[PDB]
Amino acid sequence: EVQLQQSGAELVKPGASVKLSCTASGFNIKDTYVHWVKQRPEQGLEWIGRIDPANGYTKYDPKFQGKATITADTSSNTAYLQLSSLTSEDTAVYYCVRPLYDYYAMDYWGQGTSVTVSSAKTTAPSVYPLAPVCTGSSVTLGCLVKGYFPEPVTLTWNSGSLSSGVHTFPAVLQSDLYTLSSSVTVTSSTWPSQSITCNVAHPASSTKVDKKIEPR
Amino acid sequence: LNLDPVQLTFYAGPNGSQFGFSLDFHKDSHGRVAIVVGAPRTLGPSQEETGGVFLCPWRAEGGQCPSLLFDLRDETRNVGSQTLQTFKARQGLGASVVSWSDVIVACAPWQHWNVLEKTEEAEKTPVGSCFLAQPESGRRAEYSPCRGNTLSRIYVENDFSWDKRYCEAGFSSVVTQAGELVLGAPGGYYFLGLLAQAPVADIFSSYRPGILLWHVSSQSLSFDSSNPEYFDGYWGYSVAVGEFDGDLNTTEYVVGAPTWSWTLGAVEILDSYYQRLHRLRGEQMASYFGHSVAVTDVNGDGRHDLLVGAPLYMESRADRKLAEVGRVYLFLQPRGPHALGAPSLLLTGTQLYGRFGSAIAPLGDLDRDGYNDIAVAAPYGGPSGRGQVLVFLGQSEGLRSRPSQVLDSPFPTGSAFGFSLRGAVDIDDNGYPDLIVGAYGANQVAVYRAQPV
Amino acid sequence: DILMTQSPSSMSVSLGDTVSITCHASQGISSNIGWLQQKPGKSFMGLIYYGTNLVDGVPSRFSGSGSGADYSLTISSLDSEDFADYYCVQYAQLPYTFGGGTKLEIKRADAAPTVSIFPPSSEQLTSGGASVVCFLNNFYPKDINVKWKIDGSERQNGVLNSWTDQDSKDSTYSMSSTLTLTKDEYERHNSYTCEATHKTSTSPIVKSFNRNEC
Amino acid sequence: GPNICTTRGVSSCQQCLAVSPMCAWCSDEALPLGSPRCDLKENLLKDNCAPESIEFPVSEARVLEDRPLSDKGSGDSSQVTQVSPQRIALRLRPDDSKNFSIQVRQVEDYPVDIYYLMDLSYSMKDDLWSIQNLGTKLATQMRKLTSNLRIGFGAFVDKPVSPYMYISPPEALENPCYDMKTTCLPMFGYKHVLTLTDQVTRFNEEVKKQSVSRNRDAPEGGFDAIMQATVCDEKIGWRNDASHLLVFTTDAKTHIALDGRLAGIVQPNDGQCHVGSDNHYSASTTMDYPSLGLMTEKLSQKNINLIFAVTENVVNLYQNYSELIPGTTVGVLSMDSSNVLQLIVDAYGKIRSKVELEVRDLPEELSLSFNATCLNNEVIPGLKSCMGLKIGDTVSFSIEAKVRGCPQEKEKSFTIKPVGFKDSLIVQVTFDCDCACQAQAEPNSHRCNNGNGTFECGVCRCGPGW
Ligand SMILES: *[C@@H]1O[C@H](CO)[C@@H](O[C@@H]2O[C@H](CO)[C@@H](O[C@@H]3O[C@H](CO[C@@H]4O[C@H](CO)[C@@H](O)[C@H](O)[C@@H]4O)[C@@H](O)[C@H](O[C@@H]4O[C@H](CO)[C@@H](O)[C@H](O)[C@@H]4O)[C@@H]3O)[C@H](O)[C@H]2NC(C)=O)[C@H](O)[C@H]1NC(C)=O
Ligand SMILES: CCCCS(=O)(=O)N[C@@H](Cc1ccc(OCCCCC2CCNCC2)cc1)C(=O)O
Ligand SMILES: *[C@@H]1O[C@H](CO)[C@@H](O[C@@H]2O[C@H](CO)[C@@H](O)[C@H](O)[C@H]2NC(C)=O)[C@H](O)[C@H]1NC(C)=O
Ligand SMILES: *[C@@H]1O[C@H](CO)[C@@H](O)[C@H](O)[C@H]1NC(C)=O
Ligand SMILES: *[C@@H]1O[C@H](CO)[C@@H](O)[C@H](O)[C@H]1NC(C)=O
Ligand SMILES: [Ca+2]
Ligand SMILES: [Ca+2]
Ligand SMILES: [Ca+2]
Ligand SMILES: [Ca+2]
Ligand SMILES: [Ca+2]
Ligand SMILES: [Ca+2]
Ligand SMILES: [Mg+2]
Repeated sequence: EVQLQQSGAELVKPGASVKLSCTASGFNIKDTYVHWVKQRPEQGLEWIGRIDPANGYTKYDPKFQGKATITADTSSNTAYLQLSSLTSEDTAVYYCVRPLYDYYAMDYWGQGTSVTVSSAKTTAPSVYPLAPVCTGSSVTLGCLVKGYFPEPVTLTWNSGSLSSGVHTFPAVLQSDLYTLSSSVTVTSSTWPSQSITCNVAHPASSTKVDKKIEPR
Repeated sequence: LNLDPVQLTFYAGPNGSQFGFSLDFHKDSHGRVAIVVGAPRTLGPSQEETGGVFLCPWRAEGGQCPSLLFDLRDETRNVGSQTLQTFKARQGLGASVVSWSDVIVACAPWQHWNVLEKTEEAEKTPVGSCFLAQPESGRRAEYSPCRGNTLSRIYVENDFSWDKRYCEAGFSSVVTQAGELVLGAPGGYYFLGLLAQAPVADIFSSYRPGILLWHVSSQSLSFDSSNPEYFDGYWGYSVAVGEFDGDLNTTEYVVGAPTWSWTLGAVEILDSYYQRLHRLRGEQMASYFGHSVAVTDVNGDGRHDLLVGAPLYMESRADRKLAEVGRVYLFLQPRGPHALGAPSLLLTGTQLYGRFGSAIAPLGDLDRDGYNDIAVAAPYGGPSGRGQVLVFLGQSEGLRSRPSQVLDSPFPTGSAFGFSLRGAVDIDDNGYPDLIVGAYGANQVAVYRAQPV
Repeated sequence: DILMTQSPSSMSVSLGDTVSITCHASQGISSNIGWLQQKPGKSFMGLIYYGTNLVDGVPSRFSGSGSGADYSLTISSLDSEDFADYYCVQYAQLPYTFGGGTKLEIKRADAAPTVSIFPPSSEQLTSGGASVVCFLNNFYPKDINVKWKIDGSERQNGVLNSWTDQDSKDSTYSMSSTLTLTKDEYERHNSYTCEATHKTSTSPIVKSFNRNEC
Repeated sequence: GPNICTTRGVSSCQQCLAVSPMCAWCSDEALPLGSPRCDLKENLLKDNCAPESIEFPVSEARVLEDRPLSDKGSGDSSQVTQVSPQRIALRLRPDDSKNFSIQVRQVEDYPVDIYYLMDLSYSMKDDLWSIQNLGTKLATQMRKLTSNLRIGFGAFVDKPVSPYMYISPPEALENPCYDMKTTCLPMFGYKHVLTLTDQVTRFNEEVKKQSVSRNRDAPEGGFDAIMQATVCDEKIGWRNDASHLLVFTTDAKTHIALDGRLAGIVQPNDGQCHVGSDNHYSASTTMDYPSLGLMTEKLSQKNINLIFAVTENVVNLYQNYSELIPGTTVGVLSMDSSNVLQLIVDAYGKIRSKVELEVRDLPEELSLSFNATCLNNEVIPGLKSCMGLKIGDTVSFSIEAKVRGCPQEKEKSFTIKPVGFKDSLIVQVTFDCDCACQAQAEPNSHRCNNGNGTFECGVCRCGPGW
């Protein structure tokens, strides 16, 4: 079976360089073209370039001419994408692609390598309890996880107990530091009648803080 | 010995089509034997020679045959900022035909190909191409392993390595019992010659019309070389398969290279990874040793034997004079893991310029004595030079040195009667294997039915 | 370069429906187009190559069509797995270019959002910051606007929003909005409001509080 | 005493002569009953046999034409004699043999034809420059050996068809050197340029206007050119009475018969001329390269001495071909043909350094033996070919013909000719097996059993039907 197994997520500083890898599995990397595609939420999908691992001849979009350098080693059955002079805009997901039959197609895709460019140091999150203001039948609590780096974080309630009726929102980059929040909704007879705790683990800095929600 | 030379069967194609240049038996899903006939100069749509294929149902009377239709239209694809082009004019569709299971493979070794990129080009060259058909279902597929999209300048900058532009794929052809098509490409790698193999099932399942350049990942191609011994050797002029290494799970290839080593000629036996197991060197330069190769066990020991034709061999005669008559070499496979020795038998033609050995067809066991037999063609032999086919019977020590039967051409001068042969198949279901003989010069095929001894 | 205008940006449909995604090129590409599928939070899968040819392993309910510079990807009888992103890519010319994308989302009855506002915690206030959080949970359709009003006057600087993918259980969307001020600036004002504008109501859903007062 | 002639107990005069060449027959009437009439000629005269009635043929060999060997091949409209005698009469009786001689001379100042057949593919671009004064300088050197020199020029590349020919872009057809920075001629198979002429400056000026072409594969189609230069007598201009030198220069391998199938060409070479008024080989793209055997047949038919003047990288190749085409000479051509002049002069001397006898139309019942005399009156038995000869040298061969029994036909003629020579010795053989007394027989003789027999040569033979 054809499988393209890329490298792990990269976390680098601006101005540095990084070399992503794409290893062929179940076939010879020399068989077909190997492409590289950049993906961003706003800008979308962008074609970087291609290489013929058999001979090393490459093609590039003139946009990436200079930053992107595609190479390949038939020995290790691997293709490479090197990005130089990194910038915040280089923060994207990168995919290696090969065709199935048509020489020029784009059919098989690697799982994708995450790349995040930032100067931020390994910063621990600041967990803040979110209690409502001084009435209905349903009550909603919350928890704020502000100013941590890098991703990710795990957020549960009462150590995985309270799971249903929870909305943990995606992290958002705020000045080189991430911010995340999560809400939970139960009945009025449950809170403050029952203790609800926000469990936040940040394995990067190896911290597991837990804040109990207290009324006002 | 027991082929009927009185009541023949004649099939015929259009005039000037070279009907009968190649032929083969073809069984349908129900086991009904037909005759696929290549006609490499059949007129196409633009009143231009493109070749053609005919599927002849078996009839004692013979006659005309329906066409096996293939796309004869030139193709153009604009993709990847390039222009792909196929050229089927004078491509020679039907210069070789071969049948395996319910599938027919007909090749156009001189189909031309080119790639345009702005002002540059790959060069318009005969990469060759093969056409596959499942007649009962209508399924069609193509296979052209030497098509590339590399521009001419790159080949120059890389000293013409891995240059498959002049392959002429399908020049010769054969299919393993497992269903693997093996193409001879005598012009591959700047006229060294290469082999292209791919499972028939994967050819069909990976082909789509209009792609022109697609991958058949399960395919396997032989290798380029820097050894001048192989330069202009036309490796793959003829091809055959058989069992020569004692391992029944592997299929061995037999490749004819009739101009190998400065036209000395050679035949090589290799494994499915194109690793060389044996090499038989030609006996005489320019004799075209390896023009034809045949694989069959003739001495009934279960071990496949090798036959090599050198149709231009010049026999020595009185007063230090040579006479081109052609020669056939028989190599019996030794017991166990050992090398093929000197030839076990030499068969030499007698008619000057007769080209004895131009074609060698295993007949199966014709006279039903327990030993497989062969037919050798001398397409310009016989006392009239009209052509002859000679039958040699197998025996415990190999082959008989004298023919058991000679078939004189029923066609006029120039028919090249015998240029293509095929035996070992019972077409009328009488229990005896029969022989079909092509005569492209007369655009006809003759069928010789074997009868009780 | 060849621009690939893919439409629509999104569509709300249900299981069994027959939908069609279109892709328009700035010039003729002669069927040199492929169609891609990206399931949520996962990588890509090839659907179609060269206009109409299915990739190995793709169900026949998918089909590609079109010619010249106008092409279409049709999904007959939608399956629960088919709800994902789809992209067209042309390879008629270098550089290869992609379409904007198309997201197939589950259709359901409209639903008003549950709004909840949250004043800054004590901990954050003692550190020198102040963030007001506004949760807008379980609504449909996705199209929604949040407006922050400090003392009744709109505020746009310092706002940080985040949305969830369509929920697996009820097929509803949820939003989170966080206004971050300094502790000093937070005390210059008293009233803090987040207004939610959704098609389920001509009047915006308002939730607010007053500093000090509780 | 009794010998094999009497003890055999013969019945007729014919049977008597068939016993042994020493036997004789007496047709005299007055001969004793007990005395045999088939004995040695000495015994018959001893028995008072009339000398006129004695049948005893003697195997002889008398010359009919015996022109002297010429000292010069120059002058005359080819009244040159290089084989003497030119014709003899041979008379043989059953199981008898007779000897005779023949002289062969490599005549001095013999006319010479030299047709320069040149590879003009791109690999030979620099060779053209070297030979721009060859015709002049070759005339200067051959003037010492012959006063009748004619030279001509032909050129070849390969079959102008894919894949040998570059067929794209369209410009490449008009100028194969298009993708380079130069111009060369469109591809051509073989073109005749200059018919054999004594006007050697025509060679120089024709060569100065020649240029090269270019094709894709290294082996070239020179064998096509060799065939056409051989079988197109009138166009090339070979002379009847002249040494024919076909000088073939190339730096590459050569295409051979059955190579043409890579261009879709399967038709065998027909060995016929196909060079029309336009002087190009018109069957180049429709007919396969010729085979070594076919080339040999035509070279021998037209008395053409083929010279392989090839470069060191392919000398071995062409030396091996030369052994498959007897009479062919090989010389080592430098990488620019700068040495081709001396190469041709040495080839000419090597070509005329041999005399090899050849027998044509020899009857089955006749067998021959040869004693050669080469160098200095040195007899070499069982040999019919001399080597190491120089222009002007003369050799001789002693020949003995042995007839087995008596053939049905009493008069046959065969030819002894040296290889490549014009003149030859014609041997008119007459088999003297019958007796003269048989021509005057008596059918249904009164002397032989009441007309049941025939009386010939003094005896009674059973007539026809008994
Ligand atoms: C032109 O024609 C000549 C004459 O035939 C060719 O030269 C021949 O080339 C053959 C292949 O290269 C040579 O065969 C070899 O013979 C070797 C030793 O025997 C020779 O002894 C003679 C004495 O008469 C000497 O001249 C030689 O130099 C040698 O010493 C073998 O050892 C040799 O090795 C074998 O190789 C074969 C594969 O060919 C294997 O099967 C075997 O296991 C072993 O490895 C081989 O048999 C032959 O000697 C040689 N003849 C001469 C006189 O040199 C040219 O190749 C031809 N050239 C062209 C361009 O056509
Ligand atoms: C270099 C290509 C063309 C050379 S040319 O234009 O000078 N033509 C010559 C004939 C010729 C053709 C090819 C050649 O090299 C062949 C190169 C082989 C290299 C390959 C061999 C297989 N392995 C890979 C490398 C040499 C001469 C003329 O006289 O018109
Ligand atoms: C060639 O020479 C041989 C000798 O080498 C001749 O044979 C001898 O002939 C004489 C005739 O006087 C005999 O006495 C010898 O016995 C012969 N020797 C043999 C036969 O070995 C032969 O006659 C000569 N032939 C020709 C044609 O010249
Ligand atoms: C070509 O074909 C016709 C049949 O239409 C046949 O009769 C004829 O002999 C052939 N030869 C030529 C030269 O036409
Ligand atoms: C035959 O040989 C003898 C010598 O044995 C010689 O005298 C005679 O001249 C020869 N015959 C001819 C015709 O030359
Ligand atoms: Ca095997
Ligand atoms: Ca055997
Ligand atoms: Ca048998
Ligand atoms: Ca039968
Ligand atoms: Ca050539
Ligand atoms: Ca030169
Ligand atoms: Mg050349």
